[PDB]
Order: sequence, then structure tokens, then C-alpha cells
Amino acid sequence: RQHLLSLTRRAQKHRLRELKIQVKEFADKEEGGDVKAVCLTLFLLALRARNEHRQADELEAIMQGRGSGLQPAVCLAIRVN
DNA sequence: CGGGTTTTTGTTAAGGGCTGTATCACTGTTTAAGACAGGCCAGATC
Repeated sequence: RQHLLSLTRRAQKHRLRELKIQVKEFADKEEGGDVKAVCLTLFLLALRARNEHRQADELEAIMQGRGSGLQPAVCLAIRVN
């Protein structure tokens, strides 16, 4: 009810229960059973309102499996060679 | 001192997805250096 960095996982849960309600219903009725992409783009927009295309591109990269992730074939290459 | 409230918290059990750590089967394929005690030959000696 006060802040969120100190509010725990379920404290935040009870804080935005109704946020979750609306977002899940709208998502799984509009995108035909999906919440990942809609919450993804929601956070992208709500952070890009502060024109932080650096973090936007970084998050789109981690969603695209390229950057600070080392896809398992790469780590396997390193362990072998 | 309370006392309605917040503000956050504690709890239940099924099943799964994930992760971290323990466990498992398994591989080496005789020493060498030095101390001491017999025992038996082997020579020095009466």
C-alpha cells in the first residue's frame, strides 16, 4: 500500500491483486490465451515512457535470447574446447 | 491504556518445473633402507 521495493513478493501480490485480475482477463480474452507478450509490452511501454531505449533493447534482447545469456550450445562449446 | 483499520504476513496441500548436491561404479596391480638375531662355516688358536 506504501511502496514496492521493500514490499515482498506476496505483499506486492496483495497490493496489485486487482491489477493482476484486469490484466489477466483482458489478456487471455484478447490475445487468445496469453499473458507473457502483453505483460512484456506493458512493461516495455511503462518503462519507455522514460525514453530508456537502452534498457528496452536490453530486455528485448534477453527476450530474444541474445546477451549475457550464453545459450546452452555456447556453454557446451566452451566446456568442450 | 485501548481499538478499527492498515501494511504486510503465515498457513494450508498437489503437481510440476527447475536446480544443486550427494551418491555410484570404478580405476592403482611391490615396498626400499636400515636394525638385529640366528646359524653355520671358517679360520685362529691351545
